[PDB]
Amino acid sequence: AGLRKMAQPSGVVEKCIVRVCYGNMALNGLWLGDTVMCPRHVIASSTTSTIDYDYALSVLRLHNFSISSGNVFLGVVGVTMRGALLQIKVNQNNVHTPKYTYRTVRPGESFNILACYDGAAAGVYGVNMRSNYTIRGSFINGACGSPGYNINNGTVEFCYLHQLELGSGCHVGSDLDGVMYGGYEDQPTLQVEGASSLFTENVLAFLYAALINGSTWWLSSSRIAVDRFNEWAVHNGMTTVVNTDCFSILAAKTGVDVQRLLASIQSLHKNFGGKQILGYTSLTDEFTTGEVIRQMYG
Amino acid sequence: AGLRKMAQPSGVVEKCIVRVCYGNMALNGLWLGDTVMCPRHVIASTIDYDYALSVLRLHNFSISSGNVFLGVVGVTMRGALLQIKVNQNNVHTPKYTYRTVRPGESFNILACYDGAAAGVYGVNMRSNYTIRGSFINGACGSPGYNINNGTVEFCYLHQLELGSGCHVGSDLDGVMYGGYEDQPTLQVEGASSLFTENVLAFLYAALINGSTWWLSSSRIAVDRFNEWAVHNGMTTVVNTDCFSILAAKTGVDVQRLLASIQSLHKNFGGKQILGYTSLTDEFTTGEVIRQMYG
Repeated sequence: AGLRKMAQPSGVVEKCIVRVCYGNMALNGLWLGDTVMCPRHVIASSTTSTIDYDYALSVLRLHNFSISSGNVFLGVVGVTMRGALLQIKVNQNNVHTPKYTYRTVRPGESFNILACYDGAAAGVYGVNMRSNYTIRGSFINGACGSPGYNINNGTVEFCYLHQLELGSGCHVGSDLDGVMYGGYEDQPTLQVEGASSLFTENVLAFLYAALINGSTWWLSSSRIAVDRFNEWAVHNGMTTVVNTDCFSILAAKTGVDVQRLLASIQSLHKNFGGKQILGYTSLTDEFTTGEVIRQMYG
Repeated sequence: AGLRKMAQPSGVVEKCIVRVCYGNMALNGLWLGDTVMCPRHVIASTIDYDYALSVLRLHNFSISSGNVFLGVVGVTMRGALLQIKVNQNNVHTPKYTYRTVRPGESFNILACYDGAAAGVYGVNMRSNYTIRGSFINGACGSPGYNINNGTVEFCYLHQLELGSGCHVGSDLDGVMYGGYEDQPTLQVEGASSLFTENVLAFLYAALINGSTWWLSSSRIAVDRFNEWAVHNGMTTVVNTDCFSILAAKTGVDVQRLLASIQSLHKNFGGKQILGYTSLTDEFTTGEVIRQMYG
């Protein structure tokens, strides 16, 4: 029993973290094979006006880099721009490089953050990509370059490298192709997070988890059609539900169909009335159907 | 900025997980040096564990690290654990200690199945000596740990789930948290209360992150609050010196936060704090200080 936002074990990723320093900048990089990827902000000088990164790279001195894995220092062979990242060729292969892929995540999907400082992992936690392409992380100074990942079949899927914090304190990364999530700029200038909506399919996953865990007080006897719900959703800060295939297993396990949960969501969106569901006092969209199924049934 | 319940990185513990099978039972063990620790439940069919051990055949154990099987040399009872001596040293054994956690303290759970880590998450020991974990069948023997300056402190091995679905483990000395029994007989969890010193730490994190809507202008003395706490599902406040730096940084004293807690209890759920339930008690003062300041 239980539902917790959990991370996949971080060991295989820990071995890939490096410290990347240039001048007065210090952040984290990801060392895979003979390449280190890090945010290009490390070569910026520095704030608070628009950075010409191409110029910064053109005047770079390779020897001014300090890149290390614990005590092992890496020689820099070459540097190339990769969107919002530097792709740094180093003189050594990371012998502990896991089997890996890159994949850009989409809003509503979950992944793991390995928060790193000074080139060493400090903490690991799960997140879910919001509809405005930000995550609610926890990062302080030095965290840039912390990776996000999923693990499938022992293959590590890297999907995020930490880039910046917005004025409201939420967090934006790029994918490993160097494409910033949400199109935010890796510039010191003013940027505000876009509007966000609760991912209804994730909220549904959470309520199914609640039912599996014996929380049923909030459950409606009423129903509402997906069509009717979707009309209400867009005036009420939640996403539309298009397909319900992802709920077949959970509906079968519980005997509760999506339509009853949608009615429940409507009454729980305003108010939990002083009660809790699995410890929550407000609807959460941080869990996906896949997470819930894996967590309840393996 | 931000506040998240995190786990310390699990890599150093992952290489210590083994699968331990006996008869029809399979669970997880912790392999350190030439010893494997696991819940004694694995040799059970009320249970007389001394009897079960007296008839046990060593060759009936199957202990594996990945596809490598370890030879069993001997077995000794250790409270609710077995200490199993094996014929090989774990060459990836970290520097480690054992320490029993106390209510209100945080640690990390590495949830394991079939002798392999599957998930990692932070927990906090509740006032009734249970944790709010997530574990399904096969999780027994999953370890709890903290990492303190290069040393792994092992503090928990998973033992059982109660009717309410909260979780009980033993320490690595084999002493069951809360005194619950490793028996199939039905047991119910003791009453639990929110850990107030942790709620205080959380509210300080909130202030540091610019959340102030809930902040009372009133004050209540610690001991008078404590009298109220014990009738309102909250623990007493005993330690206050730990809040000194947080009070200094925010300009808010504990007495003001205690009055805020009373008010939050009165419109419970009316608004989130940093996206959490307002009376969140899973973060300790140390956790908060580390996430705010490093």
